[PDB]
Amino acid sequence: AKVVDIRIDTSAERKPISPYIYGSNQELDATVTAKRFGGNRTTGYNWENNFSNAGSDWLHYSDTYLLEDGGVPKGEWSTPASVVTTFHDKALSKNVPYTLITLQAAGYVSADGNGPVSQEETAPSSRWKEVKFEKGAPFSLTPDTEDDYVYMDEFVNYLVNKYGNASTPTGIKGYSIDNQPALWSHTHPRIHPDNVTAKELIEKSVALSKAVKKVDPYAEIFGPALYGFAAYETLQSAPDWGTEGEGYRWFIDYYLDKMKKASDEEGKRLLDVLDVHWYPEARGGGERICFGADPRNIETNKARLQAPRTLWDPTYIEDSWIGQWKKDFLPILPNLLDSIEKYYPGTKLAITEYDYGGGNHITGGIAQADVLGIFGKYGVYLATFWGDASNNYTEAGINLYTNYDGKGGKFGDTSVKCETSDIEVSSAYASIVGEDDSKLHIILLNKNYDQPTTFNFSIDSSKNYTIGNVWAFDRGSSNITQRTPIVNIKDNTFTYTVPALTACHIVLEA
Ligand SMILES: OC[C@H]1O[C@@H](O[C@H]2[C@H](O)[C@@H](O)[C@H](O[C@H]3[C@H](O)[C@@H](O)[C@H](O[C@H]4[C@H](O)[C@@H](O)[C@H](O[C@H]5[C@H](O)[C@@H](O)[C@H](O[C@H]6[C@H](O)[C@@H](O)[C@H](O[C@H]7[C@H](O)[C@@H](O)[C@H](O[C@H]8[C@H](O)[C@@H](O)[C@H](O)O[C@@H]8CO)O[C@@H]7CO)O[C@@H]6CO)O[C@@H]5CO)O[C@@H]4CO)O[C@@H]3CO)O[C@@H]2CO)[C@H](O)[C@@H](O)[C@@H]1O
Ligand SMILES: [Ca+2]
Ligand SMILES: [Cl-]
Ligand SMILES: [Zn+2]
Repeated sequence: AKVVDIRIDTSAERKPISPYIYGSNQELDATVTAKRFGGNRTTGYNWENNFSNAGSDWLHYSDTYLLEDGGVPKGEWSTPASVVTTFHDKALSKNVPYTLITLQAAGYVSADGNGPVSQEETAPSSRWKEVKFEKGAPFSLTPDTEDDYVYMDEFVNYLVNKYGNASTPTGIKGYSIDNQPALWSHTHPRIHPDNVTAKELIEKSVALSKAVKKVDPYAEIFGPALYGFAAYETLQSAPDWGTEGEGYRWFIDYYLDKMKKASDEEGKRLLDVLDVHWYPEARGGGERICFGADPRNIETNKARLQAPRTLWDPTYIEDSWIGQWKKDFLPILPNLLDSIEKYYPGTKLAITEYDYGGGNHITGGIAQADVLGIFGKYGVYLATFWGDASNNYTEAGINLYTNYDGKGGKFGDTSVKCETSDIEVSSAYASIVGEDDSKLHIILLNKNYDQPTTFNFSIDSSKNYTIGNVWAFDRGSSNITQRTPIVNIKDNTFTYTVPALTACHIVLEA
């Protein structure tokens, strides 16, 4: 019999949970609170004609994938930024509060959709148009597809026009400075063959932020969208990190420091959100927990259930080069947040890309649930998952927070102290709505693989809870079903045993 005590103090550690941590990049069979238009294809995207390059993902084709994959109407395929408007209309039509858009920064964008771009056609060539941030002239809601340029600030304008600015309801709140620059020369060699440098990146960002913050002072700028650890530390061995990184624990500090400095010189904040991508290197059972990992492998599934700990748990060492050789930077969330504090306070933090694998397995769903619990508890501002609708259990973890009863029910927005006696076998997050603890929401995850877990809840609230309804999903179905309610609460205390590998959302009320 595995017994664990859960302790909650509805009046301690009260912190708001950003509503934007529950987002996605792809369209999911779930309720998400933010949609991001980013990733490899977005780097060479041309708003004037909607053409883009698959880069190395696929023979360097310039084509209409984004119009196809986006579900755009062939009528609009020629309409400027149709791809992005279609993207935002769909978003708005689902009452999704936040739309992040990626702006082109690598330097060039598809001039056509004629297909393959020969190495000989490496930019600049007739296959591309040169991207420029500021137009230095009057914008036109009818861009000139014939010139040799594409203006980013004019791009925002076309948008801020159609939807109003970032302060308006229907407006687009965020803009990202491209996608994974440290990998530009790997993913888009036909656009930026040389390895981006620390100076170049900082320089282009500042340029782009200003260009944009003059078309919409209220818009939020995300950056740099680093693909993974290597870019966090040295911008993937940037050619000038040796000189630039002088006296910097890692590139993250450097970026935050220079963006800050630049912001002081400009007289206004240029960096709104530090944006990084996080794909667990956490290994188990021979393979990595994500990127095509086999759910038959019980050892990897078990490694996945513990992987989330790397985000906050200072006592957890995952099996990976990062756990093995990067302990000075783990847990990663505290370190990233810790860095924001030293070189640019007030700066938000977003994990615009992440996937813990097992998307169609119970553990994929518990990990996702646990990850979402961590983002809210540590102040993450926005998070958009990467993966499609086949990930039924991942979609399950998200709904546990955004729509657990199928009718719009959701986790509270104010996190409260909530401790577990055994973090290895379980996880628990608790919240209330605003400053009112009349209803205490609790996410309770039983990581015990094949044996049940009994939980002893002792809550310290101003209210007396007499009932506790339950919703949950498990190895039985990725569908969240209501369960028998808790009714024997004595002085805000009860015992609830939960089946193996189960994720539930409890809701207590007086
Ligand atoms: O096909 C359908 C349509 O597709 C369309 O295009 C799609 C794509 O299909 C879709 O995938 C894409 O979605 C993308 C998204 O757009 C991207 O944002 C991103 O994709 C990225 C990944 O994020 C990225 O990870 C991946 O490659 C990574 C890889 O994942 C990493 O694992 C790897 O990391 C390396 C690391 O660099 C290396 O250094 C490390 O080993 C070192 C370690 O770094 C070092 O520190 C350590 O040092 C120790 C040392 O070991 C020790 O001895 C000594 O004593 O101490 C020192 C420390 O002091 O040593 C170790 C070695 O021991 O190893 C790791 C790997 O294990 O890096 C690579 C990159 O290089 O790349 C992709 C992009 O290519 O996410 C999504 C994909 O997941 O969306 C597209 C559309 O937008 C087409 O357009 C259509 O046409 C198609 O139809
Ligand atoms: Ca043009
Ligand atoms: Cl990067
Ligand atoms: Zn699905």
